[PDB]
Amino acid sequence: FLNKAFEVALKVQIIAGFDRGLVKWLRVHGRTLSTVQKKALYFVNRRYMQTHWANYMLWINKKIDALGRTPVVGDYTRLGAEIGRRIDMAYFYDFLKDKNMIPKYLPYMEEINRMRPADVPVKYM
Amino acid sequence: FLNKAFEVALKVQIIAGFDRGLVKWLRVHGRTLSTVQKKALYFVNRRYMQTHWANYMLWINKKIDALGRTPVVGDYTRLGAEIGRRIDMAYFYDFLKDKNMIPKYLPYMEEINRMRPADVPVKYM
Repeated sequence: FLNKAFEVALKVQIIAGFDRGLVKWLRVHGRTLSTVQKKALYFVNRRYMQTHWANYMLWINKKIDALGRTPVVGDYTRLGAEIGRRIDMAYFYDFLKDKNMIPKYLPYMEEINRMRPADVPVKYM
Repeated sequence: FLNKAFEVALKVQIIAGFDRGLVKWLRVHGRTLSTVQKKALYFVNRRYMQTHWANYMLWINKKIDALGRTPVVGDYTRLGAEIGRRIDMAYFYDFLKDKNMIPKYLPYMEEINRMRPADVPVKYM
């Protein structure tokens, strides 16, 4: 169960960070990509944080524990931003383009894309 | 644009071969996976063929011409069988498995999974 202002800061940072990378990769790989192909690669960012939240959570915690002081939302932004910067997604984007298995844009991918990133639903462990 | 007699024979064989690679992958990467994941993955087989069918069409227009005579459907069944074995989907299944990006099971995907092989929609180019 986790406190909203922490959870949200984690989110806003991580997916924003995954999207800068896609914005950098697309400047040079996107010449041939339809809009719904470019928007399928933004869904992949959002879903990536979903399938990896619990793994990121063990690491957030042991660090938040290591602060000695109470956590303020400020250090949830910093850890969140440090995952956004530290993950290699172009690898993923390359395998999907290279095997032309960039997913087919289904209605529910746009359900996840129309949402404001602080709201993308995750689960736990 | 290909008499459906032949196109049906390529599909049944392509997808069949792709599935014998997946049941044999599942036979060592299973208990660990929910049912919907084993079925997102069957969609991946179908979809891969819909997204690489132009590359099958170039290779089959070529080795059909080389026949020296009119094809009948059995020439199809053999080249469809073949396109179905000289792939190793295992690496594709494993990057979705390690990078925990097996696709989320969505509506459209079980409509394609419901369809007899012989009817999986491929558009001609």
